[PDB]
Amino acid sequence: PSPIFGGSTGGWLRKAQVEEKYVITWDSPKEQIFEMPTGGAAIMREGPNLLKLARKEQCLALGTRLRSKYKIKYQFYRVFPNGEVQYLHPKDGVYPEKVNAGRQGVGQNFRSIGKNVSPIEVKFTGKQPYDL
Amino acid sequence: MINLPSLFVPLVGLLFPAVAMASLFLHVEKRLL
Amino acid sequence: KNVQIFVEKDAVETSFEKWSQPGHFSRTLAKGPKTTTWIWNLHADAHDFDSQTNSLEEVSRKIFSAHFGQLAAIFLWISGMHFHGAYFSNYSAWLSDPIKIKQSSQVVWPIVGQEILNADVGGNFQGVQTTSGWFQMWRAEGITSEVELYWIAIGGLIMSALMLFAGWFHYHKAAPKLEWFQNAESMMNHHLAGLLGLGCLSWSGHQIHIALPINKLLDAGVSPQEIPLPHEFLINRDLMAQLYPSFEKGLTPFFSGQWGVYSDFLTFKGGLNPVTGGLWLSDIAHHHLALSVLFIIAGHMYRTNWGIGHSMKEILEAHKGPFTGEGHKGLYEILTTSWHAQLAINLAMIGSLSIIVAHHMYAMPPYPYIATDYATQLSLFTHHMWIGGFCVVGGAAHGAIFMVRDYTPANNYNNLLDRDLRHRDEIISNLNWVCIFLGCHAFGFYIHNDTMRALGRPQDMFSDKAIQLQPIFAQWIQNIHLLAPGTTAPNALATTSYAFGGDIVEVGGKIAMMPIKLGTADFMVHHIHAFTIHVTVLILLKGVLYARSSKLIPDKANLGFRFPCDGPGRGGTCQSSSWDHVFLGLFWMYNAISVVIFHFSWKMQSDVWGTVTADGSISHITGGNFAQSSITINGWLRDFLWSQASQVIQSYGSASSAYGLIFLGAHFIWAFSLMFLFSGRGYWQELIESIVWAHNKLNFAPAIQPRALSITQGRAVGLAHYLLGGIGTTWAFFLARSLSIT
Amino acid sequence: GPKRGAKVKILRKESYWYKGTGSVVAVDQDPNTRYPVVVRFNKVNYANVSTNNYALDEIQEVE
Amino acid sequence: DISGLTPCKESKQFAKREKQALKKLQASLKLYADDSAPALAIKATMEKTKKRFDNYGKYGLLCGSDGLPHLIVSGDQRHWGEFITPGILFLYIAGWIGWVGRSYLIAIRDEKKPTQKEIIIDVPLASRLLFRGFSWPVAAYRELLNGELVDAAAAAAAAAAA
Amino acid sequence: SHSVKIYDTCIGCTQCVRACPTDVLEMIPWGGCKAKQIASAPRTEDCVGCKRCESACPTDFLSVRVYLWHETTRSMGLAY
Amino acid sequence: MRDLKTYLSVAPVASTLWFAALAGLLIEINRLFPDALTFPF
Amino acid sequence: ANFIKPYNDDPFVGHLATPITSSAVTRSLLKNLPAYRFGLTPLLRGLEIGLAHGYFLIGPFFKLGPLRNSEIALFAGFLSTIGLILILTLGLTIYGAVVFKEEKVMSSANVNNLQTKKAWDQFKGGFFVGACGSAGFALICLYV
Ligand code: CLA
Ligand code: CLA
Ligand code: CLA
Ligand code: CLA
Ligand code: CLA
Ligand code: CLA
Ligand SMILES: CC1=C(/C=C/C(C)=C/C=C/C(C)=C/C=C/C=C(C)/C=C/C=C(C)/C=C/C2=C(C)CCCC2(C)C)C(C)(C)CCC1
Ligand SMILES: CC1=C(/C=C/C(C)=C/C=C/C(C)=C/C=C/C=C(C)/C=C/C=C(C)/C=C/C2=C(C)CCCC2(C)C)C(C)(C)CCC1
Ligand SMILES: CC1=C(C/C=C(\C)CCC[C@H](C)CCC[C@H](C)CCCC(C)C)C(=O)c2ccccc2C1=O
Ligand code: SF4
Ligand code: SF4
Repeated sequence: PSPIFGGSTGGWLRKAQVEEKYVITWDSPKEQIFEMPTGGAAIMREGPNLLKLARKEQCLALGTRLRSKYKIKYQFYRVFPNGEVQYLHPKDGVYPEKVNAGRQGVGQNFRSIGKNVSPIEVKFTGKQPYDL
Repeated sequence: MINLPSLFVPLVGLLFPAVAMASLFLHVEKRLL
Repeated sequence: KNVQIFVEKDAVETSFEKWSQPGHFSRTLAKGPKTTTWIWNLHADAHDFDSQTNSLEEVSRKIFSAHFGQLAAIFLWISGMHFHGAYFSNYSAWLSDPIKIKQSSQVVWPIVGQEILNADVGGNFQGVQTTSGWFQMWRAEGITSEVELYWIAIGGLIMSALMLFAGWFHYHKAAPKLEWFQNAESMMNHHLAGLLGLGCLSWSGHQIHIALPINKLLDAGVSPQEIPLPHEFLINRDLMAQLYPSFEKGLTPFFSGQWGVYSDFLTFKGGLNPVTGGLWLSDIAHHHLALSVLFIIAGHMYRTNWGIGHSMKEILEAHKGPFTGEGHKGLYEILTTSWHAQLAINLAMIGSLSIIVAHHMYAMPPYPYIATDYATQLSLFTHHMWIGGFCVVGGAAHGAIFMVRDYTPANNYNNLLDRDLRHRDEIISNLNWVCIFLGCHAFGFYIHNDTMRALGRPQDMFSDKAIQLQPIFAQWIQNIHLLAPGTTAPNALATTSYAFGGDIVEVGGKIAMMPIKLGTADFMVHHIHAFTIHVTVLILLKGVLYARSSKLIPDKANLGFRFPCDGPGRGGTCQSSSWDHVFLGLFWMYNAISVVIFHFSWKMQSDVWGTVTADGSISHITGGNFAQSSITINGWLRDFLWSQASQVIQSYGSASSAYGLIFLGAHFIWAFSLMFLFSGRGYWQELIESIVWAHNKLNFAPAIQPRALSITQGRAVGLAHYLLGGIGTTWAFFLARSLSIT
Repeated sequence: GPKRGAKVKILRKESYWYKGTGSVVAVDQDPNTRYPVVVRFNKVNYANVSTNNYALDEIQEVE
Repeated sequence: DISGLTPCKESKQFAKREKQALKKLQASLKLYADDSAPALAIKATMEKTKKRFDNYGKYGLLCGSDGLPHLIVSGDQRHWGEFITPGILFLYIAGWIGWVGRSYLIAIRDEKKPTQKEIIIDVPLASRLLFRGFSWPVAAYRELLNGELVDAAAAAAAAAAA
Repeated sequence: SHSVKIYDTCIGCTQCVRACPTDVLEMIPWGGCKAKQIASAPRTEDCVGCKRCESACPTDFLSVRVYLWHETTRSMGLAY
Repeated sequence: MRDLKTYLSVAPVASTLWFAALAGLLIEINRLFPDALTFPF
Repeated sequence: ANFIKPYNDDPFVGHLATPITSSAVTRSLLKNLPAYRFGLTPLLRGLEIGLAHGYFLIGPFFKLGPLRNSEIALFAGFLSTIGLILILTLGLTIYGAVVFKEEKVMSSANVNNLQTKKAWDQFKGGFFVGACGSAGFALICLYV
């Protein structure tokens, strides 16, 4: 279910079949023209749409344009060369901008920023001042 | 001797760098080392 | 009827209220200043009318009235010049002997020892030598008196006030609607037939009745005084038939279709006037007549209110091939709903035109007594090369402003615009190669010559004595133009220019024109020209094609036209915006045009310009050093830049000592630019914080907080000083060099 | 501590307004908030922000 | 004298400069008729030039072997007119501007919109302030030994370091 | 990969999460501020390092912070 | 005309009037008392 | 009519099928060049390639040489073609010494593959024979 497009030279490279490639799925109620992140234009097909891209940003940039410009909503996948797929956006079905009970704290310092140690204190260690 | 500069300068100027650029290339592109 | 007049009455009240509130035009600046960045934003956004309102009608009204303001400043400029020519010039003394009297229309006041700038020019007159060619242009019009220049100056002031009034009238009192502006087919018919067609007709009318017979008497040797008033040429046919004996027929051979009776004033002789060294006025009168018929006929190609004619829309939409897909569909909405797309064409055309104009005025000099004034020839040529250079890149800037703001994908499915964006990696990578191919070859020819010569091996250099690179294609074309009079142009008496070969024209012992032979030193330089244009196009083209997105930034269009970067991740994002592409390409245009004017200044001085004596012994200015001194960089550095610098550096104590000061002043400004271009903002803002502290310590600080110049702005400052200092240093070097050899 | 409307001096060192004065607007009575005090300023910082949250031990009272 | 310099009225090379500067303008004067505007302008220029050499001769300046005037800034009181007296003059005008400009910022500070009065000057107020800096050495001295010239150390924001 | 740390001065106004162009940050439950939510950096390996999150943070000094780290193909931002 | 007066009080207009009056101040003094290297006059 | 479509009916792949990329001329021409011909030992692939390159690399050395105007203009330049081929071969040795990996299992059912360490070595030695031999062949063809 790929959208209507005449092709372009700004698509995927070897990295796709050798390193991870990304696909994005969305559902549209009607046929409308949208801008390609690597290409100028394309007509989306009513029903489910499937697009393959080369970067997570390119996929997420299309989502942003699909969101506040068309009122529609999508899923990102990471595809490996062997065939294993990963589910990325949204992580738990709920968007990262909205709090969801069940999420946890990652990478949080429990103090303000002026409270980091001097670099001379962590001398000859394999760390850094912001990892204490 | 008085015949030495016509022996060393091609060796130092053309030969030594071609071996040294070849050696570093193999070292820089070698995965487990 | 589809073409009508729609005007809104009393649209904007005229009060001094907004004058007292700077930044009223935008939503963010109207709150007032908090930091000093606000002062800078005030100026950068003042003419950005598109970002002030959302209505296309209100943007169009602002543009229209601003055009009246731009023209009113041009009329004031023209009215000044004529005023200076009438009260602070030596025009009369020049008219009596235009071979010995130098030209001047500016006089300086004596206040700090600066009177030395009033040169001893001639005709009991002291002033600054001006090189704009006002004098030569006045002679060709048949001026001959200061009284006549005074009327042009009063008429220029009246026209200037009429423009000021029209711009105020069309923005406040009679503001025309959006429907009026969107009439392309009407507008084209009026500019072709009315502005260009009737402009050439009336001008031709002035040339036949006023400019032609006065010039004939000036050329024969009659003093200005004995020449009658211009209006007396309009009344007595007796005076007109003595000079051109076909006025005895009157206007009857025009309506009988016997136009060959007028071969007295509608010539096709070619060449130049042996007396003045300019083009034959009789050829120029024929030139404007043939133009004006062409322009008036061309202003009937579009359909307005009567069925007949072409609609611009059905033309473009018919052009589609099996490689182009939809072809030209959509280019109407584009070019009738966006002012940026219009300037992008227009500035590219007007800039190309000014380059074209400069190439045709040195080869076929149209004014009398201008071809031997080498200071005017050199000044006028470079000027149009610079104005052409800036306007060309300015077209590419608006092409990229269009892609960011006015471009929409839904309006362009599968058309030529959509398709260029689709293989944009292919246009850029192929151009990229052509650039690496042209630079290694054209510039490597000079390196080879630099090293071969230094190693004591001139037998192996690319030269006219070693391995020749003869420009055989351009030499072939020269022969065609030389043999053209009689054969290909059977009614032409002489060649269009004497550059393609022919005879040597001389006025006052100085050479006006000569054949310009092309050898291998020519050939090598033409590729440098090729090469620097291809690189400039590589930066500007890339800026337009990647204005909306790239593999690097997929949402570049949301960031805008001019943003500094997208941060220090993804490697380096500096100068990714399409504004920064315009910024880089400005340095190339500079590089390209500098080599053009260097090539022109040296080739003319080596192989054309000079004096003569008995038996045609030509002595050139630099003595023919062009074939064996410009093939190496050392030759360009030692014979062009070092040798010809002697005037500007030894100008002290003389009347051209202002050129020596501006020479140093522009070397200073150019170096001053490098402080802005090499550094960046966060070193300067920390520097300001220690300074602010010394103020806070003394109980005082400005409430408008001092902030370093922004990233984008610090680049635009460094570029404006780079151009000012660079172009200026050359400006001072060119005039003090050419005033001494003229 | 301060009240609403009190004029304080910022004692945070990495704040833009260290050793500078300004006016308390709201004090969160709930002590679970770590920085309960909204303090407003008349001069902006480098990000053009006019206010910030602080703790009670980071502000001094002027009189 | 100082540095082996000679006074300009007794320098043989300063006198030669005077002659050659006049000779250059006289040889330019000969190409014009006597009543015309270029002859009256160059005649006025040679008067200005001749008065420039006379002025220096009695000035009391020092010349070198180059024939040009030199200036002495050791602090000698005999060459005061060269640096001291125009120095005291500049200090009076430069300290007048800085004092008056500072009075303005301090005045419009206690206000709703101080920034509004820096882009759009309150001219009646500014005009008043500009002429109050005629006695600045007394006004800058009253505030130094008051406490209103320099602020305290706990009023200046400082970089994290110190 | 890059390192993104989140300090306690976070007032939980979700503006960093809305600015991230590669979905690195998210909002989680927290009981230390009015909004009872703190930013978190669970996927720092998609972090390209463009610092858009810090341009969006209203606190002084910033609550979110990006530190340069070893570069992979993902943080280099390569499409090849 | 209290709005034209506020327009004449804006910083760039006041700067050009102040400078025009001050450049012409220096030009006039250099017209009557020229060539003053030092006080000697 | 349309003469431009996505390569292999994959619109999102970053390639375009044009008459320069995939037309009948460019298909049959590229399929018969020695770097892509079916039925060639990697020695033979390198031989041919070398046979066609060493022959024209001769030209610019013999004509625009430092000793082009001497009685030993042909010798001067032929020697310098051999020196050019020695540099190119040296780039072929080092490239294959690093791009390909040695094989553990003696298992080898495709001895014909070019993109391997063993075959690249054969491909490299065939280039050197064919390029020195074609350098010598027009040494004979120009000595006339
Ligand atoms: C010729 C080129 C040039 C010039 C003129 C300067 C000038 C300056 N740089 Mg520099 N800079 C340059 C190249 C140059 N830069 C380059 C290539 C780099 C590498 C990127 C830098 C990097 C750099 C840095 C990092 C620093 C400087 C600093 C300075 C300042 C030194 C203080 C000073 O000299 O005050 C004199 C001011 C001038 C010479 C500017 C010209 C002013 C003119 C108009 C005065 C005219 C004379 C007289 C006063 C006329 C009276 C005025 C009239 C109204 C009465 C000054 C603004 C430092 C600074 O800003 O500290 C204060 C600083 O930290 N620059
Ligand atoms: C025959 C009719 C005619 C003529 C001569 C012009 C001429 C012009 N138009 Mg224009 N225009 C026309 C019809 C015409 N228009 C119509 C019908 C429309 C509506 C579709 C427009 C819409 C239009 C727009 C939207 C704009 C112009 C602009 C311009 C100016 C282009 C700048 C230039 O080359 O300056 C050359 C300047 C001169 C030659 C000086 C001439 C000055 C005045 C106007 C004299 C002309 C009046 C009259 C014909 C003279 C009679 C001569 C007398 C001896 C008999 C130019 C003055 C642009 C501009 O600058 O606007 C101000 C612009 O933005 N036009
Ligand atoms: C007909 C010509 C034309 C027109 C109408 C415009 C119009 C516009 N351009 Mg544009 N442009 C042009 C030619 C033109 N340009 C050319 C030739 C170039 C290439 C140099 C550009 C490059 C360009 C860029 C790169 C940008 C624009 C922008 C803009 C827009 C806002 C401009 C503004 O507010 O500036 C206000 C005007 C000024 C601040 C004046 C400053 C001018 C310089 C610094 C001073 C010149 C020095 C002086 C001549 C000599 C000094 C001597 C010294 C001794 C004093 C506006 C739509 C900007 C935009 O946002 O687009 C929407 C933008 O980013 N243009
Ligand atoms: C003298 C200074 C200088 C030089 C040499 C270059 C060189 C180049 N710039 Mg430029 N550039 C400069 C200043 C300079 N720049 C400045 C000041 C700026 C700031 C505005 C820029 C901004 C800039 C941009 C924005 C762009 C360039 C581009 C280019 C490239 C043009 C392609 C080409 O022909 O390369 C060929 C190399 C040369 C012409 C120089 C050397 C020629 C040699 C001698 C011949 C061949 C040698 C051989 C290959 C090696 C043998 C020698 C070795 C064994 C020792 C080239 C690498 C463009 C580019 O990359 O497009 C392709 C481009 O887009 N530059
Ligand atoms: C790129 C610019 C350039 C060019 C064209 C030349 C040209 C030349 N140099 Mg050189 N030279 C250059 C830059 C350049 N130089 C620079 C920058 C330096 C300074 C370091 C020197 C220093 C230098 C020295 C010291 C000497 C030369 C010499 C020579 C000559 C012979 C070189 C030779 O045999 O090479 C070998 C040439 C080749 C292998 C040619 C390969 C190119 C082929 C023809 C490309 C074919 C493309 C093809 C059309 C693609 C389509 C294929 C399709 C149809 C299938 C020749 C005239 C020598 C001499 O005596 O001069 C007379 C010499 O001693 N050069
Ligand atoms: C510093 C070291 C160095 C030395 C010793 C040389 C030596 C030489 N160069 Mg060279 N060169 C160098 C650096 C050096 N180069 C660099 C850095 C550059 C780039 C800027 C160049 C660019 C250059 C050019 C462009 C040219 C030379 C040429 C020459 C030859 C001199 C002209 C002559 O009479 O030969 C005439 C040559 C002969 C009579 C036959 C010589 C044949 C050689 C010796 C065969 C070597 C075979 C062997 C397999 C090489 C293996 C190389 C590698 C494995 C180490 C000579 C062999 C010229 C040349 O090659 O002449 C053809 C020439 O055109 N040089
Ligand atoms: C330099 C200058 C100036 C001046 C100018 C002038 C002086 C102008 C003039 C102009 C003119 C003076 C024009 C005229 C015009 C005319 C015309 C253009 C006519 C035409 C006509 C016709 C076209 C006719 C037709 C017909 C016929 C033929 C037949 C039938 C009938 C009829 C009628 C239809 C000014 C001041 C502005 C400013 C500054 C500069
Ligand atoms: C220009 C052109 C073209 C192209 C062409 C070409 C590119 C060609 C090439 C050609 C070539 C490039 C050739 C080659 C040849 C080679 C040869 C002919 C070789 C031979 C060799 C031999 C025979 C052998 C040797 C040997 C050996 C190996 C061993 C030892 C012994 C000997 C010595 C015997 C075309 C068609 C597209 C089109 C038109 C234009
Ligand atoms: C010097 C410099 C500054 C400092 C420059 C500043 C802060 C602008 C100062 C402009 C003044 C305030 C305008 C008035 C000009 C002078 C007061 C008068 C000079 C003119 C003479 C002819 C008298 C930057 O802010 C900057 C930012 C980004 C990249 C590079 C740089 C950079 O190089
Ligand atoms: S550095 Fe950039 S990509 Fe990474 S979390 Fe911040 S905004 Fe997102
Ligand atoms: S880090 Fe900044 S943007 Fe993110 S939640 Fe906290 S205050 Fe909001």
